[PDB]
Amino acid sequence: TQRQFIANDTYFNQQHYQRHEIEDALARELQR
Amino acid sequence: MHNYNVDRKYQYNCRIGNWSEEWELDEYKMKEYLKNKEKQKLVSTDKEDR
Amino acid sequence: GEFGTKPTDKLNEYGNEIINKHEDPLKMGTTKSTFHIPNYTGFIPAARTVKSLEHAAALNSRIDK
Amino acid sequence: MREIVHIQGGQCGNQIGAKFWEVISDEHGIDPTGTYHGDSDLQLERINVYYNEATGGRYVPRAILMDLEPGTMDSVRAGPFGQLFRPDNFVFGQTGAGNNWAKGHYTEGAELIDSVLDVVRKEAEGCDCLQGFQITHSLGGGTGSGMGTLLISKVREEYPDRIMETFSVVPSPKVSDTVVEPYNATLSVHQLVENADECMVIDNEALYDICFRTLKLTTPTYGDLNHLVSAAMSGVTCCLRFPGQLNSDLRKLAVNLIPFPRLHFFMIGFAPLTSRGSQQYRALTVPELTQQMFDAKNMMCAADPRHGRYLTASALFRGRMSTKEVDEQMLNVQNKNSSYFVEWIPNNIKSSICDIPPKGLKMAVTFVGNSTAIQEMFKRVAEQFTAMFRRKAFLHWYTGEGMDEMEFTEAESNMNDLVSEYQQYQDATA
Amino acid sequence: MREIVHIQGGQCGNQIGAKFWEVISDEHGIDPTGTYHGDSDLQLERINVYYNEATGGRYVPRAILMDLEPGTMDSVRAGPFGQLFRPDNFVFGQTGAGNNWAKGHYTEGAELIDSVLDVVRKEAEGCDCLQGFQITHSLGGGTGSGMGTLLISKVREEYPDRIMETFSVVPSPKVSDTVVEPYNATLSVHQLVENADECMVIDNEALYDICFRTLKLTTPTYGDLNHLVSAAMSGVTCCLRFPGQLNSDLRKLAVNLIPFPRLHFFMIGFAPLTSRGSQQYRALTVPELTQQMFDAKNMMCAADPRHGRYLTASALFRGRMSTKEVDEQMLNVQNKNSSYFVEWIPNNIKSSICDIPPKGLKMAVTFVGNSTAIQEMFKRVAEQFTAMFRRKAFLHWYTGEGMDEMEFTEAESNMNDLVSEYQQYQDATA
Amino acid sequence: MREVISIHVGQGGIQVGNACWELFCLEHGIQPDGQMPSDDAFNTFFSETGAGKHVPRAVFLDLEPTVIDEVRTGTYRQLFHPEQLISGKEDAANNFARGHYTIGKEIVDLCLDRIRKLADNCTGLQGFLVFNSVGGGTGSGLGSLLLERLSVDYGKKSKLGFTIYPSPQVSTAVVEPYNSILSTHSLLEHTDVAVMLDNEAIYDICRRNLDIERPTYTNLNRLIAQVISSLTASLRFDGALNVDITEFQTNLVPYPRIHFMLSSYAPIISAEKAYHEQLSVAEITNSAFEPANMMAKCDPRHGKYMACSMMYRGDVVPKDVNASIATIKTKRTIQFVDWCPTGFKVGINYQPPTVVPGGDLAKVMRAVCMISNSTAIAEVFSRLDHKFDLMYAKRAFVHWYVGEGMEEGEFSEAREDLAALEKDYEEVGIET
Amino acid sequence: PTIRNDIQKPLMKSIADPNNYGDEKPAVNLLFPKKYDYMGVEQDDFKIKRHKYEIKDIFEKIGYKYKIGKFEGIFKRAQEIENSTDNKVSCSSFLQAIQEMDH
Ligand SMILES: Nc1nc2c(ncn2[C@@H]2O[C@H](COP(=O)(O)OP(=O)(O)OP(=O)(O)O)[C@@H](O)[C@H]2O)c(=O)[nH]1
Ligand SMILES: Nc1nc2c(ncn2[C@@H]2O[C@H](COP(=O)(O)OP(=O)(O)O)[C@@H](O)[C@H]2O)c(=O)[nH]1
Ligand SMILES: Nc1nc2c(ncn2[C@@H]2O[C@H](COP(=O)(O)OP(=O)(O)O)[C@@H](O)[C@H]2O)c(=O)[nH]1
Ligand SMILES: [Mg+2]
Repeated sequence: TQRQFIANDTYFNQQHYQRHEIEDALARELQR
Repeated sequence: MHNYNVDRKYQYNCRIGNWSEEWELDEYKMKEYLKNKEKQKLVSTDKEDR
Repeated sequence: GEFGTKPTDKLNEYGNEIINKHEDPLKMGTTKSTFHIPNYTGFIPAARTVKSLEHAAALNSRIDK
Repeated sequence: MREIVHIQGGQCGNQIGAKFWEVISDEHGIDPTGTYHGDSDLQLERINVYYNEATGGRYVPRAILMDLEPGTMDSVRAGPFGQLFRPDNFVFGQTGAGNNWAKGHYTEGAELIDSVLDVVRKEAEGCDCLQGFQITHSLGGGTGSGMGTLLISKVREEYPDRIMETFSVVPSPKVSDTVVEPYNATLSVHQLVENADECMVIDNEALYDICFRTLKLTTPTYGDLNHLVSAAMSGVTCCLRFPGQLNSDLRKLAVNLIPFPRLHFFMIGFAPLTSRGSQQYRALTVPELTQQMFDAKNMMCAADPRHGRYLTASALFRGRMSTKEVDEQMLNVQNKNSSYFVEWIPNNIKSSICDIPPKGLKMAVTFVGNSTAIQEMFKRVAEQFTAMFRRKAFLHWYTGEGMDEMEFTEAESNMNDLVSEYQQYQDATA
Repeated sequence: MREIVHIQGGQCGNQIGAKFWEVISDEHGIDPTGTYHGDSDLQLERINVYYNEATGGRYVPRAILMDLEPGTMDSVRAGPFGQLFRPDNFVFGQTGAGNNWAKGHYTEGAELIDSVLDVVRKEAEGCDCLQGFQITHSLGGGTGSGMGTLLISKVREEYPDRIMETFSVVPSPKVSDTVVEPYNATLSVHQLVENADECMVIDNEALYDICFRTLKLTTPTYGDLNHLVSAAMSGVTCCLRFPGQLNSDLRKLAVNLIPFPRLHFFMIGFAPLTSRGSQQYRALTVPELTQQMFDAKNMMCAADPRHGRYLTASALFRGRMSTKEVDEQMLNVQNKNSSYFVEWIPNNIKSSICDIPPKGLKMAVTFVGNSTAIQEMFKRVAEQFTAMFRRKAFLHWYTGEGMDEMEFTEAESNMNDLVSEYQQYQDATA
Repeated sequence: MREVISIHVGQGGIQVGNACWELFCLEHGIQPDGQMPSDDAFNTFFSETGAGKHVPRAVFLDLEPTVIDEVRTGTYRQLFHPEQLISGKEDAANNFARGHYTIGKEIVDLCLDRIRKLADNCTGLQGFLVFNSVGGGTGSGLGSLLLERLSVDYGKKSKLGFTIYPSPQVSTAVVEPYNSILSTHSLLEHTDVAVMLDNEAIYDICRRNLDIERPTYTNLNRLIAQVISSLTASLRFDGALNVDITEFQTNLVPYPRIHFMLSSYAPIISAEKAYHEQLSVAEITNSAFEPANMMAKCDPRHGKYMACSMMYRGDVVPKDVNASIATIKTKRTIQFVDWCPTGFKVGINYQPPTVVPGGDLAKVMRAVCMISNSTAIAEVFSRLDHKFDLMYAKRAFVHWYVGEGMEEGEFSEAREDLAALEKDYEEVGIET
Repeated sequence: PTIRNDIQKPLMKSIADPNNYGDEKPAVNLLFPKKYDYMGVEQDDFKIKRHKYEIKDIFEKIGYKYKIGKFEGIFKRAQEIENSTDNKVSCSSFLQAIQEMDH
């Protein structure tokens, strides 16, 4: 599963959280 | 009054029971494996150097 | 807060907080979402899109008549 | 805050409302897709008065388009600025009224009004603080005057404390298009006087006249006529949407220009109006603005103001100017035309100033007034009604829908009674 | 912990269950092959409630499929998500109940139900903590109306303290496809009221009206109605499967909704519902959600909610919002519709918040309510039943398998007094 | 897994059976020799031989060899089982007593043995389909005998009879009112469902819709076969609302004695005037209720309706049926009985009808077939009763019957049964 | 046919048109709109491959800026992920390419 998230003290859920804000920003730019 | 050893069990991702203790061991398993990177005593290093 | 994050991580070197006004869904459409002083009764836009934001923010005081 | 909802009914009402939203949207810098594109800060402060915010950043008017025939809405949607309207608000019938008041008020509009009443209630409760209503309709048409006046009564009994205005295009004998206009015109005004807080009359004949002697364009059409009405409509609430030296909301207008509860029919007029070729020559100044607005030719209806006595008048000034030059010029005409102002209500002029002029113009004045000259407009309709009623012509159509001659007799008596009490104030002396 | 098992019978119940598993698997991100391909950890935190996993890590639903004919099972196994179900759980007969309650409950269902009861015992003993049962069935069809209620009786006999759910679609007089519907409906409700803890009533005509009015899609099909029902189902247990500001399990819902033991018939609905052409014009806000929730046409049942007074109401909010705003909206609607709410109980609306919205939506609300308006359904079904029974029409099939008219008379009595004591509280006053 | 057995007796039954099996082969693509060039929908009518051909599940019974020998020498020789074609030597010759007491006794043993050899092969047997023309010797004689023997040998299996009763005013034989009533007594208590299929109605259908001024029997038989395929279409084809054979008598029979029903079919159009109409679901269902379109010469407007089982095959949408059915109830010329509030049992199938090459019918996306139970069917029993009383009053043609071993008094019980049946229809029709 | 997919359909809806043209959206999609159906932007836009000169401008408009040389590298590895003959790369694929990078 490539459990890289426990090497450094970061929560596992960060991988897609920051994905969507970038993907949300792209959609808003396309809308305008 | 949550009880352990409830017949068959799921993985540690689910919160059915005894997940925290299982997760703590698994987390510490690689931290020891992390220590195996800190001190150059990995068997993988021996064979890769080989 | 989530695992691995201190409560004071979201601060700068000066100690002041970092504010993203339009990020919070609750405060959007309220005075704190913009730079207006409280009790300002003008209409604040609800949805957020990348020209109304500049006009609604009112970072600088309005020009005198 | 204090926003108002718009309802347009009938063919004429939809046509009037089609250009009204075009005028307002361009004023606020809103493209026909609802995306704000204004250039000044003030164009966004009071957007909510007429527009509702939606997710995605676009804006939609709070207007309800209602009719009994779907043809008119099929055309307005495909036209420019037709995408702003919410597809839910489109409510329509299935058979049409055929310019029959009883069909459009008793038999078919009765069951259809449930849907239109639900949607207007939804809009009314949505706003934080309701202010009033504005209606565009035709009194010479079946569905326009039938379903139109029915909605006047239903809304009024539910919100007895809010104000409510109507823009009624009364029939004119000179420009006649239908043979049964006197019947339904008399019936509609009978309900309208009891319920509507404000009503503003319109004649197509005057619109033709103004275009010829002031605008002197050779080929007018309905688009140009609707533009003149739409410009007058935006003038009344312009000071509501923008800051001014002396703000004057719709309730401000109601108290000053209504001496008695049943005298709420007004005369409207817009200034300045200039032909294309003479735009450069004329000097746009307050003396010119006051002279043109008081011209009887500038009046928007066939009524002749100099045949009567002005009760009260109001002027809304748009643009930047010294407030004084409005003041003494109102007195200037008031003392020079002392025979044309009622003596027992001295100083009967309302003046309001808004700092935002219309786009493309530096100064503009919208004039609405209450005068005794409207008797002739009601007198001539009653003359046609009783002439065609004594022989009971075209009566079997209305009597076939549960309406009896008692209702017809009462309505004409009320209109006759209204004229009689309205003109005794003209002869009144202190 | 606190898992529930799902068992379905009949063609309609099988379709409802198939689309419910559709929705649930999509929500939890499970590949039709049974392999978890999700993205977030919350998807797997509470998967034990609806799923078990076998060797290799793949997950399987804990669902049991029952029927008397293999026609629908072979069709549902050959479609998408048809391989999640564990193959041994396919238990079915070979002949069919023939739209007969007697055949599906006395002759063929009785002899076959041993195996399905054995497998449900196996699943219940295997699960860590049985929280309750949920069943999908139709009161009109033969195999459903008989085997579903017989299995309810057996399950209640072996498990007294568990919770029973029955999402039951009752027959309707407008959209009727069978001639012997009232008999089966009455015989089913007689046994259902005695045993089932909670009963969900759904009408085919209500779904058609919703599809034609709100979504405005021209061609509804059985798939769309099944999808709506499945969304409503998932809305109930979303709060149990995901965290929230105010958690609410099935047990809490029953206590806060059932004042007296025999009054356990609820109507449900879902929000928001918008058409494709008007989806970008709407604004997703709590007041809009509450208005659409209390909209009468939103209820998925033919009962007229404003023909009676609500006893208790409950709303489950999906998505992330503020608690105070929803609290105030509930108070406001309570004060605004006091006439439609019973007066001898204060604060008769239950509110909960679940922070995980449905996929593709930022907000959603599931509504369930207990009102006297449901009596109309039983009255219209009873009228048909007594009319057919007075002439003893179609009766010798029921009497040809050990039944008698005494059982029918007793079933009629248990339905009638239920309606009487249900409507008594409508006019009972403090 | 689901099977039905077809029994053909008499010339009328056989000459419509071969037309039906022509239609069934086209639906499943089975070649006339029995092989299939290139799922198991055929299992309800055919049985795999193990390697290659599929054989029909039907037995042909007759006392005269003329029709059977036509099949054996025809191009369908290789399809049917060689020993499933039972034939005699002496004709019944319009005499009921010959087929029920003299010659039919020696053949019924052979047929029951074959039917036994066919039921054991089947595992999920649904019922029987028996075809016979009432107004004939072997059709009424053997048909009565097979029904009596099957009812005790098998019992609870539902039996469906597709009988062709004599036309009201036109006929082929002269003594058929005699042996029509005699067989009427037998089938009343031994068949679950009977269908009225006289020839006068089918003649009118061809004249008006298809514009066939001089039709032959084959045109009549092709139209009958289409109805049978539609009735069975829900058994062998997936559909939105499937209906089984056992789900007929539970929804079509109010009382055990009242199980006589008449059918209708729509659309029936040629392939050149089909361009000028859209064949919408709203209008095909209206043509189904046209009294001139009834397959039996009876006017339904003279009586009430009890129940209606009407099926759509094609691409109909369920919402469309409810819209169409709602209009029917609002109509006043069509009225139902007071004690039956809902009377429509509707099924929807995804299998559009097929058309035989060179046939009169055209291929369309939609078709509706109806089985309706109504009180108006009392007229046909009366009109045959009137004809029988006219002849029996002077004992015409009786010496042919008494001399074949049947009692003279048997005519009394046969006549008195029809009067009892009439008393039931008039009793049930009155309001409460 | 029940749905008219062979009538060429009208560009403007007549507000009272009672027939289907094959473009009706099933309720499965309506109950759960495909993420961005409320913004008027439908996600069959990221899949259209785009050249670097406009992808860069899109991404500086978003707020992500990279020096030249770095940008050509991320564009070339996004193209490698796409594995398409044309130099233009899908915007979404370039997004996952950045997601792989930045470390
Ligand atoms: N619809 C239809 N009816 C037929 C056909 N052939 C015969 N009949 C009917 O059968 C009746 C007479 O009986 P037949 O069929 O000729 O002879 P049978 O039934 O074999 O009885 P037997 O006289 O013993 O040979 C006629 O009144 C016809 O109505 C046919 O091809 N189609
Ligand atoms: N200003 C203006 N007036 C119009 C327009 N169309 C119609 N009218 C007026 O409306 C009157 C006819 O009303 P009608 O449409 O029949 O009313 P309805 O039957 O209730 O819809 C005519 O006398 C016209 O003067 C328009 O586009 N603009
Ligand atoms: N919502 C929904 N209802 C259905 C569906 N199929 C049938 N029904 C309803 O179920 C009733 C018939 O039930 P039936 O299929 O005979 O039940 P069964 O005999 O137990 O399988 C009809 O009145 C239909 O309205 C479906 O796919 N979805
Ligand atoms: Mg013969």
